[PDB]
Amino acid sequence: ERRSMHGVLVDIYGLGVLITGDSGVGKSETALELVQRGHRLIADDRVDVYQQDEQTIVGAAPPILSHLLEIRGLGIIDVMNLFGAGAVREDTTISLIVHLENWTPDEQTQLIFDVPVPKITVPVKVGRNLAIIIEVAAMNFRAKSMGYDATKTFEKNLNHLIEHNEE
Amino acid sequence: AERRSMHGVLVDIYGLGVLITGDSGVGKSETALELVQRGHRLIADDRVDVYQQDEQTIVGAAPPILSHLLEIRGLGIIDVMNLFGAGAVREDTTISLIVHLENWTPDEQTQLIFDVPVPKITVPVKVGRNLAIIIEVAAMNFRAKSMGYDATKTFEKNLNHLIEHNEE
Amino acid sequence: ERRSMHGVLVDIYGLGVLITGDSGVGKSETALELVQRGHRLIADDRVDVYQQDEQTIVGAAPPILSHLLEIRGLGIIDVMNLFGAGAVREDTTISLIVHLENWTPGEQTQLIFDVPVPKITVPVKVGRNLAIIIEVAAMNFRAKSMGYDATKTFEKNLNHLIEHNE
Amino acid sequence: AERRSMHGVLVDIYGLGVLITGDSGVGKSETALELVQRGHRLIADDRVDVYQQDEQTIVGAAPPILSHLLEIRGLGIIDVMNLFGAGAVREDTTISLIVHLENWTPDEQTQLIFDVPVPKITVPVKVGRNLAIIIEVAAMNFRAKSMGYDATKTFEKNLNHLIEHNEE
Amino acid sequence: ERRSMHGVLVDIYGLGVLITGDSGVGKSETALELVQRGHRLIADDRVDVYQQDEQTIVGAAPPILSHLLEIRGLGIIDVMNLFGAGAVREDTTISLIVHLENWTPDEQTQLIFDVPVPKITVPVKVGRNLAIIIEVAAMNFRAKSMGYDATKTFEKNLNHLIEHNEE
Amino acid sequence: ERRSMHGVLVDIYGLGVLITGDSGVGKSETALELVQRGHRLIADDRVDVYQQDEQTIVGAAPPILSHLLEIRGLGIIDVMNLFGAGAVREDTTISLIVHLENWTPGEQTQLIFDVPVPKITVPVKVGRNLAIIIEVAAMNFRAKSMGYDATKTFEKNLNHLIEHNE
Amino acid sequence: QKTFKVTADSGIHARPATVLVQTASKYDADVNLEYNGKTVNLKSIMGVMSLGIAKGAEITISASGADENDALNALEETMKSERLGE
Amino acid sequence: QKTFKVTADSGIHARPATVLVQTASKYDADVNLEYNGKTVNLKSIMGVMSLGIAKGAEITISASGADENDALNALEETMKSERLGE
Amino acid sequence: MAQKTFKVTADSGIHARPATVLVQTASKYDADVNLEYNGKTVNLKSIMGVMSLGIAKGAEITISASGADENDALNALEETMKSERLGE
Amino acid sequence: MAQKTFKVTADSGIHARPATVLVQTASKYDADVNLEYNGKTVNLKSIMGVMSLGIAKGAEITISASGADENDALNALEETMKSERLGE
Amino acid sequence: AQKTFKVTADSGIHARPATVLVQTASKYDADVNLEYNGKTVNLKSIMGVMSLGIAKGAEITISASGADENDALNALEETMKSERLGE
Amino acid sequence: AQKTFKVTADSGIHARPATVLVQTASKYDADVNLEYNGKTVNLKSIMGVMSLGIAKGAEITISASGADENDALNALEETMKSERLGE
Ligand SMILES: [Ca+2]
Ligand SMILES: [Ca+2]
Ligand SMILES: [Ca+2]
Ligand SMILES: [Ca+2]
Ligand SMILES: [Ca+2]
Ligand SMILES: [Ca+2]
Repeated sequence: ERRSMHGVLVDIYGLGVLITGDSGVGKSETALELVQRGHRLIADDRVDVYQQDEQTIVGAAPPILSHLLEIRGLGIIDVMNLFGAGAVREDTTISLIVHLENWTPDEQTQLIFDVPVPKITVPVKVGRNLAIIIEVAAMNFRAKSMGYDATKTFEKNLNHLIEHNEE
Repeated sequence: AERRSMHGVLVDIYGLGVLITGDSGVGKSETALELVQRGHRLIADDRVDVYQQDEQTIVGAAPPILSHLLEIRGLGIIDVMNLFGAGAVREDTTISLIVHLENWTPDEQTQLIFDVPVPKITVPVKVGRNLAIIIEVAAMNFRAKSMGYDATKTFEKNLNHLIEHNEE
Repeated sequence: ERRSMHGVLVDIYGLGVLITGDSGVGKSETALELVQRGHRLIADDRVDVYQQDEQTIVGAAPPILSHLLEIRGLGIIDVMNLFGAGAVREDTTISLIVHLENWTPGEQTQLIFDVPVPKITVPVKVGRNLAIIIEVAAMNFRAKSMGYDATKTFEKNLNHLIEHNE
Repeated sequence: AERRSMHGVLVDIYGLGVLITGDSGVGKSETALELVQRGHRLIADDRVDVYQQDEQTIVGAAPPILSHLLEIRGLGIIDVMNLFGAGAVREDTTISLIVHLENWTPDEQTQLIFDVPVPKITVPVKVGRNLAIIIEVAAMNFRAKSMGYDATKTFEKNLNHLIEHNEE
Repeated sequence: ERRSMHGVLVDIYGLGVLITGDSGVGKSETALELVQRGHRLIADDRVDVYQQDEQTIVGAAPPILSHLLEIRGLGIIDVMNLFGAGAVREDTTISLIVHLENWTPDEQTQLIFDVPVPKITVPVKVGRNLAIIIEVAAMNFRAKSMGYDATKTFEKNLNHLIEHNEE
Repeated sequence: ERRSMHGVLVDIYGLGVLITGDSGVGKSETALELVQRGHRLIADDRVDVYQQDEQTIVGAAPPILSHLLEIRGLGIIDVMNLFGAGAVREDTTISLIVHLENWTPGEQTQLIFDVPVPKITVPVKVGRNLAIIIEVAAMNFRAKSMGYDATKTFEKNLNHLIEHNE
Repeated sequence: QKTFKVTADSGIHARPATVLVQTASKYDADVNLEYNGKTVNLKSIMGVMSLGIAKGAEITISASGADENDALNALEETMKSERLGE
Repeated sequence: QKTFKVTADSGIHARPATVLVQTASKYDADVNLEYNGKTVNLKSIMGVMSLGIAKGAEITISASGADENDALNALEETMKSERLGE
Repeated sequence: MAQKTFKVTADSGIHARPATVLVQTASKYDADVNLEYNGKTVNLKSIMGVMSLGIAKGAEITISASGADENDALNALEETMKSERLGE
Repeated sequence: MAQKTFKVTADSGIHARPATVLVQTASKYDADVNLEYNGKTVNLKSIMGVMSLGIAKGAEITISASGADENDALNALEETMKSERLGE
Repeated sequence: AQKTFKVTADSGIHARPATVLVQTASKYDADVNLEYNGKTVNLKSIMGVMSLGIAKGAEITISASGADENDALNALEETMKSERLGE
Repeated sequence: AQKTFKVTADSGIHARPATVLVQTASKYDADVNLEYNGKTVNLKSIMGVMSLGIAKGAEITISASGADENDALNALEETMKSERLGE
């Protein structure tokens, strides 16, 4: 059916990436920086999702919010109007979820209509450029699909090094 | 010809003179540094000498001694004209928008300069925010509204149609 | 003789720049943004250095870490695989040290292996884009080598200015 | 599963599979090289193996032996996956648009691939033209028309209003 | 008064630059590449000009052509729609004219309503990236206004070298 | 002993690349586009070279031409003044030679001052973006140094492929 | 949890949605607003306005966390204070 | 030079402007089209269509160069051929 | 519609060098030159395609051309096939 | 509304170093600290502005502050002015 | 100020164990280091720890300098056992 | 295949004269060179010519290799006089 979720849905390198996280974490601002880097904004703040298959989910923006971004201080901006067609997209299947947790010293999955969508959690902490990390998260996700898993390859190389160091 | 010195950074963003204000330590210079890299013009850093040009215009500039310079905590003084070339500076510019950087805390503005109401917006400095990007868009959006594209006014209009509608 | 140091070594504008600072400051993330801007990653987290000249230090990454970056949340990424050859470099002489100290209320050098390396300390504070400042730090360093010292020139101009007979 | 090999370069531009055709020597590879640098994906260079996926879809790919490669007159063979990384390649893509490069001379097209009418546009190769930029915009404009923004149709509509008007 | 001229008027680094040249030279395509690099399109093909002062001229696009570019092969494109507000501008005073002449082996000024506008002529020849040269022409023009004239400085340095070489 | 050569010397990805070719081919314009893309201009039109090692050649610009570019139509431009320090460099060892031959119906080297410099010849033909090809030529050259030779790898794969028992 | 009958003649638009989220935001707890099956975060204004709540609408404000109640009280206080509903 | 009375009921729009410049383009000479004081290059279509020439309009086609005449003849031939005017 | 068939004797097959000479010869004509091998056919004027076929010793290839040079191109292609001892 | 005036004795004037210590002291207070010299006045917590004034020997400067630290800040500024032998 | 251990866990100190070791250390203000065959690394950064490739039978030395200096080592040693890594 | 000249023009071979010299040379297929104090440059590229800083009394050598080899030198010599530059 159709449920609405809180977050920002952007098309990054062809992958639908849903950015979640407590209000105030700066989801919209990060999304703004992503469209400038050449990505597509699907929906800001309210993402209306519905299950297409038993393996895929689709998100979109309620018509009233289409093309809009609310940025604390500036107000509402229309990215279609400020950046053109290359900045928006009617909808997209959701491939990855990156949840922005607020950092404090003290695989993964999330279900959306009984379909487990992969998720990663990045910490919001001074000095971090969130747009860049999310962009790479998508980039890396895509690479793993193409068969290049840096982690799995490293762990393989590490075990050979350990097994070897046993002299 | 009466002049006053203001604290902030004056940059030419998309043709618009944008004066960035805010408590020392907020990082006005660093943000300005990132703006020239993105292709904008630095007019004056730290001390902006302004003078009223008429009933509706304020012009700013840098005292000769500071021309082209930026002081960045840790690095020291840098000359952007020397590191980025002519495309990074400008002798002066009329001030169109004021973007004040207030440091964020849990718990149609206008500012007066020489008896001239310059528009102003306040953006919160908070972890994860890329200040240069927001200021750049603030200018960009300001310009769009001048061209006749006001996203806010258009949305509020669309919201009333929607409400009126759901009211059956 | 190799000595291991904690930091990230990147080739910025031809200059070997060693980024140091407490774990958690975001050395890797900043390095990630630097390769995207077109710089070269030499070594992440563990930088193996060895003295060479009386004034030269060389760093590199242990083979096991070559091309890798560990980014909190994402895991391990291979920048050679995500950005290509233009993002890496086998090694580089270390010219500058940029220490990222968490913000809290002139000439300076740190000696790696008994050889003075120029160092600068930038504060990590909300709103600061670290990759941009480090990049300019290298850029400015290079300019001073070419004979353009903005500081020295300003102090000279300040002195001439201060000469206010009036 | 029937396949045929076509001569051209298949790139993923803004999500759209764009097949670049044209006489050998026109510089298909060089243009494709500039497109991956601008952030697009190379699917297949020189030999594009296509197969009809259904009544309205054509899929293309590169024979394994050519995967990731580009042959550039003078330089030789280059591996864009190795020079630009994963973001520069893609295993395959449905072909949406065909941009044929004909060499310019003083004195709603569609092309058939496996009994499927793929749209096509022809751009002239002539001194001073930046081919990568035009193809990129061709894809960009194609996409916009899909989203409902047809500049041509809108202009022709506006021209008739104008004419009708000047007719007094 | 108001006369219309053949060319493309773009706002490059704040300077109104009118690009002239025989039809077929690729004025529109070059203009297309300039908006992508971040410049503003004022008017394509037909530039309606009128004299403002005795030292300045202003150009604009007839409403019917506003925001449009006609590119051989593609047809008509709306840059406001493909690139957003940052790609257009209602009008601009014309500061520089760069005439694209077709290259063949075998200061300057042009009058527009009795005001002499500075002009430069660049040759269209294989391998030349016209957008880049025009962009630098504007860039250099601006620098000379700021007081940095590379030519005048060089000629000064050259004469000292010649006078010196006289031993 | 200095010898003057006709061409443009640019620092592309750390590699000294000497661009040669008949006057009129557009060496300067291409060089202009290369500094905008972030490369360093060493010398335009006249490149003063001098041998150093048994395998090293160094080039530079006569002081009078330092930082300058002459572009047909525009005149003389100072790239240091239009783009800043990041656009120039006092000198550089010459690693590659890219000769721009006007188009007309493998390993190769030209010896400057009695020392073999690798050379490649690219055709100037309508539609080609010369700055992009030269930039990749340097980029590819560098990759081969790092051990990634696309050609050698392909010929190997072609040979294994050609081994068609079938 | 606590429900309301919207009475504002203008519905919950621009200004009202503003004060509502402004009040909800003041609480460490989580707070939601539902209207005809749809549920948004009451701390983010875009979502609230997207619902297009009109006069006569029946909305349900819910919260989760220590603040739970104080959150509700203040939201009720604001619904009333702002003359939005009851 | 040569003048015409536009007769096309649709005026000189899309298609017509197309064949007109197509014909003019074939000549090394320069060719202009005027309508109510405004003059555009007849070799560039945007300009021609921008004039919005309607039925009953009085346009003036002029050319300069060796081709001068041949240019005019073919343009007249096309005005007639395309049933645009006379 | 001019065509010709061959049988490669190249113990090394049609690798780089032999592919090159083949296309350099096919390239001197305006005629459109094609090379088919094992069902697939490529444009004989572009080397990547030719090498992609991976033609081995004992392969049976078919060279075809269309236009003015048609016959003249095939004659030249048949001589290179001979000259370079590539087959039949 | 706390204020204080001085006369610089600094034969070297208020160049870099002396400017630095002045702002480093002004920076330890929340109070807003201002420095006026020859009509123009800058924010004493930002060094670029202070040095831009080019205060020379014999100059008459006025340091002012507003808020809680108000008086406490002026006291500290007056001691640095003394401690560093900058003037009056 | 330090503490030595001999690794007993069969599969050496790889990915998982390492994140639990560095996880722990990270919790302390003091900066702690790991020593293996003369080479030292920051025990708060995982890449370095895994780069050492500590195998079964290895003799590592954990050191800490700082206020919580001691709390650090105890915490780590506890992980050393609690996580079946060594002694 | 060459031709020598001694510069007589007072203000040496600067900007203007140089563009007229290179202007000329450029018209020939043959590639021509200018020699001053052992250093040689392409007479078809102006930057190089002016870089030499040829002054009054200088002894330059113009050479050309190519089909129009001779037409080149004559044309240049003519400019040498026609332009009051030397002999
Ligand atoms: Ca928001
Ligand atoms: Ca500052
Ligand atoms: Ca890290
Ligand atoms: Ca090719
Ligand atoms: Ca056009
Ligand atoms: Ca040149």
